[PDB]
Amino acid sequence: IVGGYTCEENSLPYQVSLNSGSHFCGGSLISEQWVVSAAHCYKTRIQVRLGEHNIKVLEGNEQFINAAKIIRHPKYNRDTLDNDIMLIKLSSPAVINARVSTISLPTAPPAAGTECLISGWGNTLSFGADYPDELKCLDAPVLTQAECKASYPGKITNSMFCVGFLEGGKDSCQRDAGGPVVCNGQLQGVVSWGHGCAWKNRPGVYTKVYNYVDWIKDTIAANS
Amino acid sequence: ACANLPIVRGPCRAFIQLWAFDAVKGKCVLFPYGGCQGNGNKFYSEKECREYCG
Ligand SMILES: [Ca+2]
Repeated sequence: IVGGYTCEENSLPYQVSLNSGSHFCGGSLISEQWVVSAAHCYKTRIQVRLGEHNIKVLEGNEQFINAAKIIRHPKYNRDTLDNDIMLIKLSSPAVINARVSTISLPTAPPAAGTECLISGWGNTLSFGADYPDELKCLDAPVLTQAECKASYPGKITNSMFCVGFLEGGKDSCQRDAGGPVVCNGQLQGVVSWGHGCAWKNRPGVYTKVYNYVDWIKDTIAANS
Repeated sequence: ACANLPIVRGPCRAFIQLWAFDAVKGKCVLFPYGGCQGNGNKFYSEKECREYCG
């Protein structure tokens, strides 16, 4: 996350870190045994870490839980990035508590202008690299489809929307992929891609979670 | 075989660490792949990269 602030410890209890040895993507807890992330965060083996704040320090309250199933969207397209969403099933259920809890799936796409909250452990520079120890957060509006297409002519599919600031300076970034965009109590987006991070006219592009609501339901039902 | 490929991170925002040929330095190195739209200059191991490149 570039241009944001360190979250208050454990105030985003839905945020998870995916780890294969080190942290490499974000995700969102949506039920006790299921996490949403990005398809391109796929790896064969993944550990989900919940209740994290500082990913480098054992604080005693994290839950470390291996993924038992890792299911990319069956229509995820490697060429265009269409349908960049993935579900992970935990090998045993998360214990819900003040520090670890679920974020609700959305009931409508989000409107342009809506202020959202984006988070994770990605890079904090637009130029160079500085990867933070503690979870970062950023407040950012949803942009119109028009501004989003104009920013990335020809590349914005139906599964995608933009969130950020056209003047640049604030955006998600590498190692944030998979993490949540929450608007008014609901999970509206997944961190996907952009040209650079926080460059002017290059807002972050995010997968529209609302479009996958039935797929998520079905996939949970089919793997219980 | 690998002398004419750059190392491409791509636009995605994961950190999938991989191997690629660095043409200037002449060897296989670790690089941070963003997870999408790479080129053919990326491999899961040093071994796989050295074999494909020579
Ligand atoms: Ca920790």
